[PDB]
Amino acid sequence: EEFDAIKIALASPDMIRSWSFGEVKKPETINYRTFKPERDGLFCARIFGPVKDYECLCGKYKRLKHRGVICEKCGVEVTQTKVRRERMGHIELASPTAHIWFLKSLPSRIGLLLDMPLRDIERVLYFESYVVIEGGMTNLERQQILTEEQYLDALEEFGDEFDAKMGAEAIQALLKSMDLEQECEQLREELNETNSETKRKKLTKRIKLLEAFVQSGNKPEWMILTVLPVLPPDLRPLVPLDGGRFATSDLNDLYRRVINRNNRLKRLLDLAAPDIIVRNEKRMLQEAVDALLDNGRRGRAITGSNKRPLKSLADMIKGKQGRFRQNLLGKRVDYSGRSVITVGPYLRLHQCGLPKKMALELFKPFIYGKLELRGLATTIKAAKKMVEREEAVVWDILDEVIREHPVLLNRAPTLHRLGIQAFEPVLIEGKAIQLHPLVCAAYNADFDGDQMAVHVPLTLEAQLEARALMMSTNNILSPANGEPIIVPSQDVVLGLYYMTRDCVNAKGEGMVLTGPKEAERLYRSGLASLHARVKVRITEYEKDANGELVAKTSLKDTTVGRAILWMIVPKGLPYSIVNQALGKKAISKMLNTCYRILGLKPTVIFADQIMYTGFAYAARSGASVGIDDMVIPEKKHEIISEAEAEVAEIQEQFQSGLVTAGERYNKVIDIWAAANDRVSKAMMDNLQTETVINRDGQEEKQVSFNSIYMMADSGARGSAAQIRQLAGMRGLMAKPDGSIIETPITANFREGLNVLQYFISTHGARKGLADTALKTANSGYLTRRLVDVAQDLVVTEDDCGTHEGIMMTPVIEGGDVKEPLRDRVLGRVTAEDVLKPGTADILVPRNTLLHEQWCDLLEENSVDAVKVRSVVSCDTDFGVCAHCYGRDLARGHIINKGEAIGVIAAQSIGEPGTQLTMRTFHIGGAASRAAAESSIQVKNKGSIKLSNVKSVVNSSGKLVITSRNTELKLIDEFGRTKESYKVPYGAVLAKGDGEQVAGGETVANWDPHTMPVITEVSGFVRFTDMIDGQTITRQTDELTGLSSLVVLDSAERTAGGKDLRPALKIVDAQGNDVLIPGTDMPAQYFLPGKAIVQLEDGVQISSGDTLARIPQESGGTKDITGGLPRVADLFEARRPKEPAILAEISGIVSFGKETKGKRRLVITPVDGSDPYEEMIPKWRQLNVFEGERVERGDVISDGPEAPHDILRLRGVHAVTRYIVNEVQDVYRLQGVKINDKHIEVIVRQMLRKATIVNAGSSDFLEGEQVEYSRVKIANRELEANGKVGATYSRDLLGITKASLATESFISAASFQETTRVLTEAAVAGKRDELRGLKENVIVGRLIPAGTGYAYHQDRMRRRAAG
Amino acid sequence: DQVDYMDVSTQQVVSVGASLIPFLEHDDANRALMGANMQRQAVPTLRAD
RNA sequence: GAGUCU
Ligand SMILES: [Mg+2]
Ligand SMILES: [Mg+2]
Ligand SMILES: [Zn+2]
Ligand SMILES: [Zn+2]
Repeated sequence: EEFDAIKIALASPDMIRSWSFGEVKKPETINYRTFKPERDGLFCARIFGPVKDYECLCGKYKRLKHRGVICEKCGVEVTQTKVRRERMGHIELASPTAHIWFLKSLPSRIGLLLDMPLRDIERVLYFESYVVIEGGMTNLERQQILTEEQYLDALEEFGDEFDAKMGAEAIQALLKSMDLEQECEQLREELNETNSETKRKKLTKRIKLLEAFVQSGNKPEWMILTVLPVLPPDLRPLVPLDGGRFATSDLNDLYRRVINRNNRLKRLLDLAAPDIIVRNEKRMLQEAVDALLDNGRRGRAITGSNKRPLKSLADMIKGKQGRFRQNLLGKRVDYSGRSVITVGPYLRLHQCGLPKKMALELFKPFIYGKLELRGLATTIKAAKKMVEREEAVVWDILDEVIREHPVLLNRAPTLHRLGIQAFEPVLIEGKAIQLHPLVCAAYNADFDGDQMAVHVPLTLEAQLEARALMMSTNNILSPANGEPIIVPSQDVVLGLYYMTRDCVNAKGEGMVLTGPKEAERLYRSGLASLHARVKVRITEYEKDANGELVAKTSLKDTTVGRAILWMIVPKGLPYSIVNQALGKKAISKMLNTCYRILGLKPTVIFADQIMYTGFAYAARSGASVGIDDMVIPEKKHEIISEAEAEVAEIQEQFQSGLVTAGERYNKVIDIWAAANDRVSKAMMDNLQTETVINRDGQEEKQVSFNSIYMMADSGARGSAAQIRQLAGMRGLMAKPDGSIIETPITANFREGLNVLQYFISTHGARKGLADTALKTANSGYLTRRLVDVAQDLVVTEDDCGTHEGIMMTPVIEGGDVKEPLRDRVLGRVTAEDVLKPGTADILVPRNTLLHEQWCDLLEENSVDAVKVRSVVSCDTDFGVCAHCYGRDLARGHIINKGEAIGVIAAQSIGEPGTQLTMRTFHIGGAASRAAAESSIQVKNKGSIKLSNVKSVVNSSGKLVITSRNTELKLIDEFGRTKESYKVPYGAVLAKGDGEQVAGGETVANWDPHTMPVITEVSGFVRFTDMIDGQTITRQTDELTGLSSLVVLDSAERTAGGKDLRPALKIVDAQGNDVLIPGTDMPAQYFLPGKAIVQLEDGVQISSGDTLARIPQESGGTKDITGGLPRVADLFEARRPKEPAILAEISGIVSFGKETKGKRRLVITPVDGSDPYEEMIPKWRQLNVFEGERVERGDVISDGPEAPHDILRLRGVHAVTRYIVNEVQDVYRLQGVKINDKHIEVIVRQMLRKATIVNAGSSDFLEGEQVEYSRVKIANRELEANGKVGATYSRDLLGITKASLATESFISAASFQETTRVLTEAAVAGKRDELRGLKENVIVGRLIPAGTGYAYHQDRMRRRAAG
Repeated sequence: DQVDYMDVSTQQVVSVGASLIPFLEHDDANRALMGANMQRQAVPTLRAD
């Protein structure tokens, strides 16, 4: 059975007959009365085998007495019925028929190889026109179609001088006559003279095919089928329904059409009937064969009885319900069940409640095995009845098997690996599965009726894999982010919160206790509240420089309840950890601290004890939810009446015609959105510090113990957002569009919504629940694309010996630092020797892990940026080295050799997309954008440091910025960046570049709902290509008459002014242009679409004045749904509609000639004297002002970067950082934590292929894209031994294309495009040697990674040795 | 004087399922939807209470 | 085709 690889080729007519064991010459199935295989029918016993095991039809030869005996009477071999799914058959077609997959599957294959259009071939097939096969005198050209009339011409004049024929016969003779060797040479030699792009593309693809056609051992003949193979009967079964009715496959129905028409064709050829009749029959034969192979492809698919079309062969291969995706990359499984899950808060974290009767049916074979060992049952049938009667002895043995025998629990959807976890089963009384509360976060499992799948790991390997890898206690940190997924929620947080928090005096304040146990004594004795401030003696162990723990005793001022919680705390943590009032965010840090200090065991026990005490003290608290607990501010009706009057003011100004519709829309939303903030801040201020209590002193105040407040403050469930809808104001609801409804709901759920408020609320309700049903599948399809590309990638090597890495500056974005350097750089090999500021002693070695210890030292010395070894920079050919990846984020230690990183990376990216599409959608009612970024206020004192900024001073005396991507830094005393902002175009700076500012100063100011166009020169305004009606429109008022001009774009524009660009030209007093200082550009600002202009023609202006105001309408609340397409586009490496232009070679610029507005750049570098020319559109205002030392990859046009242009000009590390930053920004907006290394994994797979420029010393030569890994393995032998060095360029690929580019065709046909993959592999004669995981999952082998890693490499040495 | 018509009943925008939810006015639309949907799934008991 | 968990 065992084997090396699988190969695909075209089936020769000869080859088809080898598989066949007889010809099916009749369309009969079975006799209606004596139900048996018919004489040479589709279910023939003489051809495919006997229906019973070792029994002929007539019944002369029965059982193994007659082993290999073929009955002489009926003609049936006495063999297993197994032979009926294995033996195939054939049909000798009287006339050739084209194979649809080598005809319709574009590229046409038969047509691409003949260089003859598909249309032209089909005309020949359906007998519309003759094609010349070999015109004797070259009067008649080869592959020239002749109409029925034009055939009659040549027939009388020439006759035998030409051989033009019609039907599949003609295309087959046409494929027979063509010589691959002679035509291939000619195509090579005649490409020399022309050399264009699409000729050289198509002529080179024709050469590649012709050469691969020769080397594959395929003939072009075989594109047309003379013989048609038959599927074995058991694979297309005619079996009886329980009742007398029968059922059959749709293949039997398609085979019958083919055999009928083939047998009738033979009869009409026997009858020497006119050709008109014969042609109809040959068309019908082509139709039935084409329907059999791929039904719905050539024409409308042939329907059966049901009105639906008959399922063809191709259909059982292709796509989702095809063998690959449903019965091969995934399976139904023995020793499995499921049920409704329910809590087990008593359980330990390594345990789960498994019902009696479930576990009994699950572990049946192990019970029969124990029952024979103890001597209770003689045979299995006896043991079966003992278990079926559920005898008392059986429960005791079941109990024995299950101890120390783990079980796997799974939930849908399986988004990430933690969707399956192993537990020790606990037999329980009921029928419901009991799940441990702490693993509930990994499963996303609530108990409101979830169901979970049960699997038994049978084999010992599987028992050990379950316990060592997939056990719940081993899987604590998330592999996506190095943080614990096992974190208390709900009751547990509320309980520890209630315990730790203090209260004024209370019972027994300022007492003095011997220890944590006397604190539990006073609380249970009923003499102190858990909230009494008390001095207590507590002894904390803190860990020394060596492994030993140092003990320290001290009086601590904490509450009684805090002393009691210390009892749970293991020795090793300071007491400072339980001294604060604990919420969910703090409790997660406790187990993360404990994991890094103590280990795995302590955490698992600590996590449990936290769960136990958290639930129990939550229960003591008796925390509740009443209508009075939803406090409304007394001043709500005040805020609304003020805010109502403000909105009435803009609508009254709109009726006058002062403010426009779009302006009022953005302006009204800002008033209501700040009013919701005002009511909510009033609510939380009159809710949080509302408890005003009398102490034994006089009177003070503390945080309120309002039940709902505690629940949102602790973070147990709900948040301030939800409390708005409950007590404050419901807010702006979202349109189903995404755009925000102009009337928000003033009321809250305590007060109740009225008829209309509800009706408005339902718009947003339905649209959220709609995304939970629909948009989840765009997100889940990303998971799938990501997995198929990264699949094969595994840790192969320990250390690659590469020196390279990506430089990681800290993500300081938008005032507050969003992601420290520490977080981004943690658990990563230091690429280069990265020391302290004073370069006079190395601080960190080159090949060394970054432990939290070393990361803390980075903050001490203030390491700013650190070059870090990345997955992308690995020089491993085979997979990735352990060093380049670094620490397994799930394990907190160096990654093992053999672990599958590709899949882990895909899953981490895919999961939060997919699950967040269901989250704030069921939970979402409202909209909550606040995009009103009017002004940057700097918070620390600093010097203002602008970068990528070119401003110009205005009449007012204000530094106005005339650059799009201006950044604003905040430089401290020593000279390092603390805060960072985006200052936009046309913004007014308070202080210019280098000037000192104080803290809390408006350093920049601008208008958000408008993108002004600001001038760089002073003078008068000229109207150019601003013809009224063609390009712009006009509207006026009364008495005086103020008119505004509105620029139309290509949508609202006529065909008259399409090639007219509208622009506001600057001129002086005389009327001439005004040159922009220090440049030959006459001043001309191009106004885009929807641009409103209030200054009309002939108006005096200074520099810094706003010419036109482009509207900025974007009132969509950006959820996962609006940002995920961006992620998909990035991973798929799409150029945008307007790529920004970048300099290709470093050197001195000179601007050149022009094409009616369109610019040229004949740039001549200093070293490279040969020029590089490139065309530029008219409307692109350029950043560079020519004649300047420009380097590789300098922004010439402002605008979005193609990732292709980044990799092409600024290398791998540049494009990696573009993808990681752009993708990660989208998940950071949603608060999703994905390590950079996971994106880096997929980017590595995107940077798989590479195009070979210079000729090699193999058969790369030129134009052939090959994988990176392959060309380097050649270059290793070339650098040492010599011969022609192969120059290269690394190319970028999208996910969907990189997955299909893999040499494993079984990986490709299992992803998508099954019909195309199989045909291109069949014609090249490709051999898949089963490299990756997909391939071995398919064949049902051991994964060549993980535990099997060891095994697969051991087979690979058997192959090397001899 | 500009008023031409008026809603007949307080209940008219809602369905039969939703009319049976008490205090529907104080429920989010999203949960109200499931409640009326599950009210339909409610098996009748031995004693009609 | 009517549902259940996401
Ligand atoms: Mg939940
Ligand atoms: Mg649920
Ligand atoms: Zn027989
Ligand atoms: Zn490496």
